Amino acid sequence: MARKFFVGGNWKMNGTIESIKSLVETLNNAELDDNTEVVVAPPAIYLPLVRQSLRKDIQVAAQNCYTKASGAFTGEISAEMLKDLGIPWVILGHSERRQIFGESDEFVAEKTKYALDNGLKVILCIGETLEEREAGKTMDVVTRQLKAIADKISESDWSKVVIAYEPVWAIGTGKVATPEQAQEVHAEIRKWLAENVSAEVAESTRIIYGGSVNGGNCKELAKQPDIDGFLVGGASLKPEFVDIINARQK
Amino acid sequence: HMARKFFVGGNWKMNGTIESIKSLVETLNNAELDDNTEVVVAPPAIYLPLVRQSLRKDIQVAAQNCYTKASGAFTGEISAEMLKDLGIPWVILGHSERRQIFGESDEFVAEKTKYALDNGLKVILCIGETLEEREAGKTMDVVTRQLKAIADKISESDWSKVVIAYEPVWAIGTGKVATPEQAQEVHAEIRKWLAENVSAEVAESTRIIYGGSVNGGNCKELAKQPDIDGFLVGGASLKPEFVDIINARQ
Repeated sequence: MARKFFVGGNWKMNGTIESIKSLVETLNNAELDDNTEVVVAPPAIYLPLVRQSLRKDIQVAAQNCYTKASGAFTGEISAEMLKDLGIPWVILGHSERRQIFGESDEFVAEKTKYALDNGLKVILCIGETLEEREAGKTMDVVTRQLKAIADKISESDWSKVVIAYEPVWAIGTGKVATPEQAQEVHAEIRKWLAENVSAEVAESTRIIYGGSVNGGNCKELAKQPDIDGFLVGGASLKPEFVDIINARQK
Repeated sequence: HMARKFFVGGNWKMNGTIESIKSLVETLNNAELDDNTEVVVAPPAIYLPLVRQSLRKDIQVAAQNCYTKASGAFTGEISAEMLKDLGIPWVILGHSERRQIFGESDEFVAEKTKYALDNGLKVILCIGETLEEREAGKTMDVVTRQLKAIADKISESDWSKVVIAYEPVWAIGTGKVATPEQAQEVHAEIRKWLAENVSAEVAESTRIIYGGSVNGGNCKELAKQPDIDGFLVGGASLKPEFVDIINARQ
């Protein structure tokens, strides 16, 4: 419904000045679908290098931020620092921070509200484990994760949010969700947004899919009506990222 | 202090913008600093390139944290190879805020420490007890257990690239600095532990620095104690008096 196709690339903990320059040069020479909104997320120490050298139509995302303006939080980055460097986006609630670093639903919610209130746009990650899906709890998990943010941010705040549904069993495993599998979750998420936030927020909020998206499976995924794009991990380090940006082309 | 070079680190924590950092750096670049003092400053990761390129080269730069692996799917983490790739020779590990807020275990800090040392970094390793552990007579048990976790993993020659920062948690940011006698008593216990558990040579040559409400008004009396080899400075490292602390022995 007029939702602009969105492809994010999460580089995670990967890259050197040399390999990043090469990845940036590949993107700077690429032929990109004019209708795709593209964001890439480098490790924090390379945000200046990428932001200074990357084509300006591709915006830069941080991979995390904290909940406060400044203070005694060794090793944390604040939203104000991102704004200071010209970084407009931040990924929050990624599965690796929820599991490895124990980030709670409320912690992600606090981060999301702080980011939005201070000038950033948010890629908000949600997703169930294999055990939660096997237990029949997929929707219970992803709606509880979303509900923590919905209770904290205004209806207007959602215009600056992209939702990333990334089932944990699909992340890095090579087990991509099937188009039907992804479609049925995004439809249920959008339905949840209609009853709990508003019908307009449901209609305009991009819900992107992440988890083993690559050049060979992205075209079929992109045809599903409630899938508005991708959050791409392993493939965002490779030239194939360009084909995923161009997944709505024939 | 047994030919141990005096060492002053500034941990900027989650503070700074390009503008405030330029001013901070200009104050240091113009300052008269004791040549007998080793000086290290730790900006947030997003400003490591800005600081590393504009700061006088007799002051070294540190990251405030790093992860345990060379690369991989660890959204929001920085590796030791990225620090080496950026020319950042130090890293602070085990800081209380990471232990308490972010839940870093003794073993996790130890894994980071060994990985960082193995890949060419030098480590400021933070240890220290809370108010409540001290109220139960556990100061020595706590700080030696935090230390033993690193000792169990690193070799004797690795200690030449380690500085120990004793920062009692009740003194961090609270304005309740350790008295010279309180701090000296713990530092002597730490050096004793090193002599009994590693080697006499490691005990004699390892800098044990003190952190916790150090400022220009209390650094000189603290620096007179025989087993205090310098300071890890928090809030005052953002201020001109950081120079006074660098010159605490002159």
